Amino acid sequence: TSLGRSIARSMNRKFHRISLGGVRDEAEIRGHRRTYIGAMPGKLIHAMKQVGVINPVILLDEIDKMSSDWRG
Amino acid sequence: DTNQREYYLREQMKAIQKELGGEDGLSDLEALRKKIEEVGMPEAVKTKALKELDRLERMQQGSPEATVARTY
Amino acid sequence: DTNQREYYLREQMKAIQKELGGEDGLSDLEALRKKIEEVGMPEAVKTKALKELDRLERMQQGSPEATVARTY
Amino acid sequence: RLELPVIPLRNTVILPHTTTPVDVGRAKSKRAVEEAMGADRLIFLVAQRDPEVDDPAPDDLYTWGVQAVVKQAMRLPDGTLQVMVEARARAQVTDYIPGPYLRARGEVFSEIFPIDEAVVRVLVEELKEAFEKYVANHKSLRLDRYQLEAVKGTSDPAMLADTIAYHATWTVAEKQEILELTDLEARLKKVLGLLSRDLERFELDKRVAQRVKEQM
Amino acid sequence: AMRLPDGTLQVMVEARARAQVTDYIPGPYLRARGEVFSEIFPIDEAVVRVLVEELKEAFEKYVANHKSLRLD
Repeated sequence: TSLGRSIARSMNRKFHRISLGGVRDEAEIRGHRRTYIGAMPGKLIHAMKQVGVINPVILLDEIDKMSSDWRG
Repeated sequence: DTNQREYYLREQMKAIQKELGGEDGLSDLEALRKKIEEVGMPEAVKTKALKELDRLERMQQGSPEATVARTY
Repeated sequence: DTNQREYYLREQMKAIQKELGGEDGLSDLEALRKKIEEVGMPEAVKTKALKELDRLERMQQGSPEATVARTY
Repeated sequence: RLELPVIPLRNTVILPHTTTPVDVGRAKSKRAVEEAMGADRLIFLVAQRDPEVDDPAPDDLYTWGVQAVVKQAMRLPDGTLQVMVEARARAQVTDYIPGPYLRARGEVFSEIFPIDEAVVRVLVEELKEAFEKYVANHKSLRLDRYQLEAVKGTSDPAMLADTIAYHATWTVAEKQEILELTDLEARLKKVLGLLSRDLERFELDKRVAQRVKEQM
Repeated sequence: AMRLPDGTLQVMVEARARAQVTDYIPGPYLRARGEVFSEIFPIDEAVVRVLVEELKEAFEKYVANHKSLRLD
């Protein structure tokens, strides 16, 4: 995970890290519909708003620890 | 005369407020309309956004449906 | 002097805003607006908090939407 | 110099150089009031500050003040005592005690030299016309005008400005902040800006009255 | 002159016509020859005359925003 920030500093891109360890909610990737009360988009659209550029470097960290079979 | 004074005062209030938001470019819905054609964006998404803004401009403000559409 | 004229205007809105239906308090949303510019805080999260405050300010209170945006 | 008892007031501040009958109706300043009118025609003055004290503390008075040599021998015996103030300069305190009595040693309260008379006379004409458009809206905000339109050309322009200045019913704050200086040009032109902003806010309320009428 | 104890021990003179210094003997201290007395006049007064006329009509323009010392 040091190479993520080193590569993004090297190519003069923006950078944003999403930590996926232990996440087991499907609505963290997508969102909820805007019918529900506190609904808002997922992590990806949120990261793209934080970066502000169509072209970032996203580090999806520890992708083999995505838990399954609780809600989905 | 208490009720008439209370109504009169409410209109004093909203009179200063439309002074404090009566500029040609002040209507934040006008500013939102300009921001829609400034940024981006693809054509179908732009059509959907303009229909959603036209639906928003007819509602009464502060109602919950207007809040859902404005944050979208 | 232009700000003086403006702040008088909204002093008058203070007067009628108070007396138009009784005074709940110094307007605890204004207490939040004071407290946001006291504690800390980093610049990006201060921008996010002020946008969230202005969103809470123009919706009708007692909404189930508003009781989430106040607790946040 | 010259330690003598000071005369404090409540909120309606009275001024140097300013011919004013002042019904001082206090409760626990009358010791200094009686001794000062019986003490060879000399009075010092400040007012006090908000939520105030009847018993005049050393937590009351303010910074620059006024040598007010007394112009009339007239006590009205009901507790509401009347006096004339008419000064020559301003004043301050050096030594003191929690009063009454209110002791005020003084110092050389350094004045300024007036040299300009040309931008001053343009300011005299602008300031008289600015008061004449001031008082018009401030008739409605309670002012009369025959006690000033007689003395339009007082040889001191600053005393004409004092006579305007007690009759310009703005705050405690501007009265003391402009009471607490040593000039006439920059001081009284910012006074003129106060006159203009008051007229412009009154006309702004005229615009909003039109807005309410039409929307109803 | 006038000798004061506050570090000021002055002198008072009056000038007629300036000069140069020929060749020094450098100091502290100094002894220095000067050349001749110079109060040299304009020759063919038209150029300096137009300069006087413009400098006068612009000293009318100069002094108006130079009244800040409160001079009559």
